[PDB]
Amino acid sequence: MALNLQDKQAIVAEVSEVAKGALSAVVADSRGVTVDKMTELRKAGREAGVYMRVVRNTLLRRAVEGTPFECLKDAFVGPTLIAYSMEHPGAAARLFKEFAKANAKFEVKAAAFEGELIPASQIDRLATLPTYEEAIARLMATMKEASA
Amino acid sequence: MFTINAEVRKEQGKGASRRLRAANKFPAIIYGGKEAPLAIELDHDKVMNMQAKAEFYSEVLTIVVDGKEIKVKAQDVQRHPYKPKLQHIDFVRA
Amino acid sequence: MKVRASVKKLCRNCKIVKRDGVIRVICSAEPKHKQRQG
Amino acid sequence: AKKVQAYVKLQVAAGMANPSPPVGPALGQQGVNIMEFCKAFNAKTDSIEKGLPIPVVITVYADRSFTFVTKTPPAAVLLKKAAGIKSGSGKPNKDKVGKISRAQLQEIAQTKAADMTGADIEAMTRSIEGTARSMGLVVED
RNA sequence: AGCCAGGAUGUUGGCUUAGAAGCAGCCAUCAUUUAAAGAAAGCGUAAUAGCUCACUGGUCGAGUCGGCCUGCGCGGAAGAU
Repeated sequence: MALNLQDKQAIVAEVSEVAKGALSAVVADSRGVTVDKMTELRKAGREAGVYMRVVRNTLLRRAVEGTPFECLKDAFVGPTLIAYSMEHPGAAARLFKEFAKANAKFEVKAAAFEGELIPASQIDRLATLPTYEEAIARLMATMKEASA
Repeated sequence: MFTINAEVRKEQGKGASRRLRAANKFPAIIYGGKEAPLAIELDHDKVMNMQAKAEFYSEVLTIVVDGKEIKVKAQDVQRHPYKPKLQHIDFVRA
Repeated sequence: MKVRASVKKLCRNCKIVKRDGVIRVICSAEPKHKQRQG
Repeated sequence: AKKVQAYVKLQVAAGMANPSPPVGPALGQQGVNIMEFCKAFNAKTDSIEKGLPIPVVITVYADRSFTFVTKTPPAAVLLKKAAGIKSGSGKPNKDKVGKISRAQLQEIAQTKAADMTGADIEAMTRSIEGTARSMGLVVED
């Protein structure tokens, strides 16, 4: 541990992501291996670039230190180990979906999908955050509904 | 800025000094300028800690005696011959 | 057993214990290190 | 990939999958088949490049037939066939004598970006510098 | 303090040696991915391998660490009617 001019940096990035971000997931890394986070690296990598950071911060004076500002409901998701996956550019994308599909392959756990702060609930794996750019599905029925 | 507290010595001598030493205090003296030399006691423990630091001897120190700040510099210190202890201190007015 | 006037921790594993008014070094790792004061 | 079994990586040949002195029977004998290493590995070898070392990992357990998998080339040996001196040194590490290229050490790391944790594409090139300065090769950036 | 994890790369540093891959030595004691990982403190070996350790991240959730001064005690302490 340093002093006080190093611990704040972690919170600075935490608050920055917590505040300036979007839909976020959780990954209780109780025994993180080497491919577990490596598999997420590629998953997070797909999303634009390096904006889907996922550090192993579950301290009350670390990841819970930036709860007073934004995401003021991580006090219940601060015990044990909670790897907050704060997003950035875009919205929810397939983060929650991917996480669920990545946590269903026995990748440690995620405290029963605690969830971040976006809607007005808590734990709810929804798949209504996937399509958000598709605009060619309304041009498949035009050369088949003319003859009849 | 080291601030020492001190009391003026009623009785001086060999026996007296010994007694003082026994009771976790130790004698000391101030001398310099026109003013007469002032004999004082000091609490030992407090002063030893202070004197561990090398800044104690170089800088000016403030001795408080009868509610009066005298500014002095540590001139010489008698130490006990085989213990971490102070027999006596010579302070010079500054 | 070494029985010595001077008993000491000889390694990280060596622990000092007093039993029945006898200082003893007991070591989990090395049998040679186990000592007694006498 | 989430679970692994057995793996014996070794610089083999891509031109002809049939060695003896280097590998041969030592490349597979504990349930592995040496007859299934020259009918599937060569199939996915005539659609890229063959001749340089190609580390391979056979997914064999105890069901005879296995599943040949691919890999990637070493980044430390990437400054020999795509830089300058092949050895990369020549004398005891004490007097810098090696060198690299300022125009390279960027597109040579993009080829092996399937094994780099660096989220950013330029972040993977930062790790190459350290691998390109193993002995102390001074680049003319 | 225990408890759960890692304890990597260049790299097995070169030699001289029969071999030397942290661990026969002799010598340099550097750099990388950085949360952190000693060209390695102990075990281990034909030597690798393998098993620990250093430091560090987590759990936990209040005191804890080892010097100084002195009091009293313990061991050191076996003899012949």
